[PDB]
Amino acid sequence: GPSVFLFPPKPKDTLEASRTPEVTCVVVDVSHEDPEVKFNWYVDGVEVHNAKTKPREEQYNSTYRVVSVLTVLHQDWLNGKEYKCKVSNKALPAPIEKTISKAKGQPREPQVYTLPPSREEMTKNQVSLTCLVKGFYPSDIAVEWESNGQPENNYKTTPPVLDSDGSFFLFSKLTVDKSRWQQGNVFSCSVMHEALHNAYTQKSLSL
Amino acid sequence: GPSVFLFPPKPKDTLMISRTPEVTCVVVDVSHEDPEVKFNWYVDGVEVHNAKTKPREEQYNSTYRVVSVLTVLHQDWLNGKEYKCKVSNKALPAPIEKTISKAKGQPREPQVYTLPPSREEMTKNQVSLVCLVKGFYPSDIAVEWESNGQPENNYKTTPPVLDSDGSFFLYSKLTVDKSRWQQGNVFSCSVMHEALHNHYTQKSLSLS
Amino acid sequence: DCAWHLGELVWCT
Ligand SMILES: *[C@@H]1O[C@H](CO[C@@H]2O[C@@H](C)[C@@H](O)[C@@H](O)[C@@H]2O)[C@@H](O[C@@H]2O[C@H](CO)[C@@H](O[C@@H]3O[C@H](CO[C@H]4O[C@H](CO)[C@@H](O)[C@H](O)[C@@H]4O[C@@H]4O[C@H](CO)[C@@H](O[C@@H]5O[C@H](CO)[C@H](O)[C@H](O)[C@H]5O)[C@H](O)[C@H]4NC(C)=O)[C@@H](O)[C@H](O[C@H]4O[C@H](CO)[C@@H](O)[C@H](O)[C@@H]4O)[C@@H]3O)[C@H](O)[C@H]2NC(C)=O)[C@H](O)[C@H]1NC(C)=O
Ligand SMILES: *[C@@H]1O[C@H](CO[C@@H]2O[C@@H](C)[C@@H](O)[C@@H](O)[C@@H]2O)[C@@H](O[C@@H]2O[C@H](CO)[C@@H](O[C@@H]3O[C@H](CO[C@H]4O[C@H](CO)[C@@H](O)[C@H](O)[C@@H]4O[C@@H]4O[C@H](CO)[C@@H](O[C@@H]5O[C@H](CO)[C@H](O)[C@H](O)[C@H]5O)[C@H](O)[C@H]4NC(C)=O)[C@@H](O)[C@H](O[C@H]4O[C@H](CO)[C@@H](O)[C@H](O)[C@@H]4O)[C@@H]3O)[C@H](O)[C@H]2NC(C)=O)[C@H](O)[C@H]1NC(C)=O
Repeated sequence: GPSVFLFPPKPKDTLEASRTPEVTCVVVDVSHEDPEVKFNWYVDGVEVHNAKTKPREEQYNSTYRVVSVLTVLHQDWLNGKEYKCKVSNKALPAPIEKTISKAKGQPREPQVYTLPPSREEMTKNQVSLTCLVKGFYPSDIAVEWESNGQPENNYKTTPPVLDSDGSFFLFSKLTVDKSRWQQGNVFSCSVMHEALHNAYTQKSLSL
Repeated sequence: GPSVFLFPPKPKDTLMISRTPEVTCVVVDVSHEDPEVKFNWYVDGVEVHNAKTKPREEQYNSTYRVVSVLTVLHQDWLNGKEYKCKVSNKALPAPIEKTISKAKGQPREPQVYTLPPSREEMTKNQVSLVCLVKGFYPSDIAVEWESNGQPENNYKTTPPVLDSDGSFFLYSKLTVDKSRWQQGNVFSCSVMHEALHNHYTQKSLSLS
Repeated sequence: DCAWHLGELVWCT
């Protein structure tokens, strides 16, 4: 029968007072003969009734994809509330329950260190600006770059890696034309994480 | 029924002439009633005969794990030759075939740069020495750290990330006591990759 | 030339 997957809100969504985070219960392998899915949401065991169902979607492999989306308050998610989706369907011997929440454990504030390009890199067309984000828990994080109030797009960020002290670290690499670096421009690594002051910090880097 | 999983050599074994690279055909869910597995091995379509079957291992879920191991040459693997394992078993209406090889694509030399701790990290009990490895293809690589002829084991390395030019980069971070850094000690980043001169480079790093 | 790693032979061209 059907199979259920429950997805956390996006980290940036949980971290910006302006954006709207949501938990998302996806149900795949729903048949044509019985497309009807019942959803029951619970929040720390207490049933809630404000979830909304997405448009049903044909998958063209004989199955529908049925999605229920529940909105969550920033505080609630961050405070570690547990969210439960109970899916019932006539092709299930018994209702399927899944549960998600933020990772448990003392949250820890990341230290953000920007690192200039190596001397040896200085005879290349482009150079690498590095943002070391270390010592954060949990691993939910968002990293970005800007310069002179404008967004800087040409970067890549590693996935969080578990460190020897049980916190995480990552690196983010911004690539710029050598000229832009030598000419004294300031570039910034911006980091959003729950344990930062105002869920946000910025570190700058320049020749 | 039985299932087959085929694994490449360890990057390091393909890269160090003094080691022995091998591909490994692992067959799981072998029934008690028909434990006999046949292995046929092919290198670029041509059957080779020098594989050895590892000792049978009983699995606590009432099935057997059977493994055949094929040794290979450093250059054959690095030349991108294709290795095929073929598994026959009575509980298997048709023989299962699996193929692996090195990722196809022009190999590119990694560029290796070391980066001293931020002046802002200098307040802490421990400091991060960073080794950035970029512009490498394929993604098969070894990164290690050392000082004074001895391995430094207190490091972590990121998984390889595909960069927008089609190559890969990673970072490796070694964590040392601040004092050890102040004490003038020289630390080295060792990288092994097929497209380096002699498959090896080393970059060093010290307080200035 | 030859490269070595912690005393162990890596490769020689
Ligand atoms: C019929 O087809 C469907 C659809 O498949 C697609 O179409 C077909 C025709 C083909 O072309 C396929 O190639 C297409 O995928 C099949 O449905 C698939 O079934 C799989 C299970 O059988 C299921 O696998 C599980 O996937 C998990 C990851 O799901 C992610 O990532 C995939 C791609 O990586 C993506 O396609 C999924 O949609 C899903 O994407 C996430 O969606 C959530 C919800 O939208 C996003 O989060 C929200 O984002 C919004 C803003 O957009 C907002 O911020 C919200 O706040 C937030 O909630 C999120 O961003 C998306 N992420 C990504 C990366 O895209 C795996 O993790 C999981 O593995 C785990 O579980 C297993 C245990 O059972 C373990 O093996 C494993 O270790 C893990 O623990 C599963 O493998 C596919 O997701 C599913 N695909 C889709 C599209 O639903 C169907 O199976 C098939 N049926 C038949 C009979 O053939
Ligand atoms: C009955 O039980 C058995 C055994 O169960 C084990 O014991 C029980 C008690 C539990 O703890 C289990 O978790 C244990 O596994 C079951 O067998 C399992 O079946 C799985 C599926 O049927 C299968 O999953 C597949 O694994 C691939 C990765 O396998 C790695 O990693 C896992 C864990 O990380 C490890 O368990 C495996 O052994 C294997 O490890 C590698 O072995 C190779 C070969 O030895 C190593 O390579 C060599 O290394 C040597 C030196 O060691 C030398 O360097 C050589 O040069 C080199 O060749 C390699 O280094 C090892 N790696 C690691 C990390 O250790 C997955 O990739 C794969 O996923 C893929 O396929 C899926 C689609 O089919 C996709 O989801 C996915 O995208 C991928 O494409 C599979 O998930 C398990 O491997 C297997 N376990 C074992 C031990 O074989 C059996 O299923 C069960 N039967 C029943 C009926 O219940």
